[PDB]
Amino acid sequence: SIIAYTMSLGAENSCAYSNNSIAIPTNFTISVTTEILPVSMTKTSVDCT
Amino acid sequence: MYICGDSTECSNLLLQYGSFCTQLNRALTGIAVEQDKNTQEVFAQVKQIYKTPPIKDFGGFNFSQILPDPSKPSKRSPIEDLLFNKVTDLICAQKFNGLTVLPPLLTDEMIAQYTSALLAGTICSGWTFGAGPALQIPFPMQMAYRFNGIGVTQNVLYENQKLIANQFNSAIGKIQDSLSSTPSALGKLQDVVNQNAQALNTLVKQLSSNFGAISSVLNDILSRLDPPEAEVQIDRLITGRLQSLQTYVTQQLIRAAEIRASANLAATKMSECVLGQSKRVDFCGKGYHLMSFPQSAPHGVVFLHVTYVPAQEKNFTTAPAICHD
Amino acid sequence: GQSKRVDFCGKGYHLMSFPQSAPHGVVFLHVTYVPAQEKNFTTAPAICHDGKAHFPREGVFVSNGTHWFVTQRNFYEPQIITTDNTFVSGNCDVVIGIVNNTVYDPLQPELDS
Amino acid sequence: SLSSTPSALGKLQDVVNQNAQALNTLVKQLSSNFGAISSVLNDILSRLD
Ligand SMILES: *[C@@H]1O[C@H](CO)[C@@H](O)[C@H](O)[C@H]1NC(C)=O
Ligand SMILES: *[C@@H]1O[C@H](CO)[C@@H](O)[C@H](O)[C@H]1NC(C)=O
Ligand SMILES: *[C@@H]1O[C@H](CO)[C@@H](O)[C@H](O)[C@H]1NC(C)=O
Ligand SMILES: *[C@@H]1O[C@H](CO)[C@@H](O)[C@H](O)[C@H]1NC(C)=O
Ligand SMILES: *[C@@H]1O[C@H](CO)[C@@H](O)[C@H](O)[C@H]1NC(C)=O
Ligand SMILES: *[C@@H]1O[C@H](CO)[C@@H](O)[C@H](O)[C@H]1NC(C)=O
Repeated sequence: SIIAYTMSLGAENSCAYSNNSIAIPTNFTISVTTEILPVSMTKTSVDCT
Repeated sequence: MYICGDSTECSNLLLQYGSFCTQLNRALTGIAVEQDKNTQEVFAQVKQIYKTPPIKDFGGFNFSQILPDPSKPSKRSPIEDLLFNKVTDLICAQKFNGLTVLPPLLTDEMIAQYTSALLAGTICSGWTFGAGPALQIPFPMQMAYRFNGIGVTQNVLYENQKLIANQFNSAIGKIQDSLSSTPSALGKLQDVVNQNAQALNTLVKQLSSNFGAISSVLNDILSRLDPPEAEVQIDRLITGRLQSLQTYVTQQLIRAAEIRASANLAATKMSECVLGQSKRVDFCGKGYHLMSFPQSAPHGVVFLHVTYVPAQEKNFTTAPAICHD
Repeated sequence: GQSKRVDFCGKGYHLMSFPQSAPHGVVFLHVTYVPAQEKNFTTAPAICHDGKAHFPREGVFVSNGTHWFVTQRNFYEPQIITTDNTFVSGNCDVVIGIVNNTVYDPLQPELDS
Repeated sequence: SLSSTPSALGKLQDVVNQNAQALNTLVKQLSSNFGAISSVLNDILSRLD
């Protein structure tokens, strides 16, 4: 059925702000993402007459 | 409804034209869609929502005017509350002539939540949350990194931590007062609103024009004339009204393009100055950029840019190199 | 080139990219890095040694529980705190949260040998 | 990912679709009277002086 709902804005998350506590990475992941952009559009011409 | 105010005869005459109304509807629908997209691109950059920490002492740094006020009906920071109060029956008259306004997809509360999440993210983990997971960093160390980023050793920060926190806290208080007293501070957002209102008022106003017709009112044309004479008079009014709507839409499209450019810029600034640190000159404030904090506003975004400016200076002798042995 | 603009060339830290063509357009493949496993360590802004204050030159002071080391900011590769990893400026009285530790002097064993 | 996601290239597809509509509209707009007796010039000229 069609359901109505309030949208979620994002995942709930958290961090511990804390003085003298720091996180440091121990490993990494390489990822590749794709970005798409248009450059041109069909060139057309209309004869008025 | 704008053109043919519940007149069957007008509608049938309107149908002698091509798909005019369809094109106008497509243009306005397209604009409305873009307006929600712009909002999402500017604010919903981070989909992880962090809570504002309960510890209101970031190594001497305040931020209470920036962070949301938990005691209010709308969880706006003191600064945001001011911005909303400063930027500001005709709506019925417009409604009755077929001119309406659609709600935004995101509400002000939703925007405030995105803004708060970004602020919580930045205060807790600096820029790390914007490029991977959020890594907590003691606030003064986030500042140390930001100092190294502008060519000043971190030694300066630690030695002067109290001074820096005090100058910072004073600067924030000054902004809220500046916005409160300056009547033109939010003129850019007010101008957008004013232009849209004027464009709609113009459409309502032109309904009264005759355009060569005996009268502006279809009901009077129909109550006094026979069919073929009325058709001539009605067609004169239709032509005029079609032109009025077409003019409106063309301008509305041009204004929408301008706004997309503004929104794209705003999105860029957030990505580069809020979720990072920028080396671009005058991109995010005059002076050296350290960090930024977004605030929401009606129809837009307000950024607080924290920068450094060199102060007292002295005249010294210099030389390219030292000759030793 | 390699851009430092955040999210300009994609999410994470930008390394490089490769274009691909497309009908009426361009598609970019952006190679970026994202930090993965991470650990929480205790920290301090400086180390107090001989009464002088030592700051890391290119890193963060990290406490592993009973020992202090220096790591590069983006990766956990602990170094011994030595005089070649720090610089000294100011005394132990000014920096807030400075902790007492040993800074190793690499010359000492040669003086004794 | 590109192979499996049909919406992946929507940004380019949309350019194409919008320009197609712009031309389809011009062609369809030919079949209008605009107050004339017919949409076709040849019929107007064939029957009227
Ligand atoms: C350490 O990190 C874990 C996540 O890996 C988190 O659940 C925990 O609360 C953190 N502890 C502190 C003191 O920040
Ligand atoms: C911020 O300043 C106000 C006074 O303007 C004070 O009442 C409040 O406690 C301060 N908050 C912090 C975190 O320093
Ligand atoms: C120092 O700089 C100022 C300009 O800022 C100049 O007027 C002054 O003469 C200079 N003094 C010396 C000793 O060079
Ligand atoms: C970290 O602490 C443990 C003791 O808990 C010690 O055995 C180990 O050697 C220390 N790490 C390094 C790199 O020295
Ligand atoms: C860190 O937080 C604790 C909270 O108990 C406080 O006692 C301490 O003075 C704070 N500052 C430093 C530098 O440890
Ligand atoms: C560092 O050593 C001095 C020795 O006089 C002592 O007074 C001070 O409390 C020590 N500091 C810490 C953090 O242990």
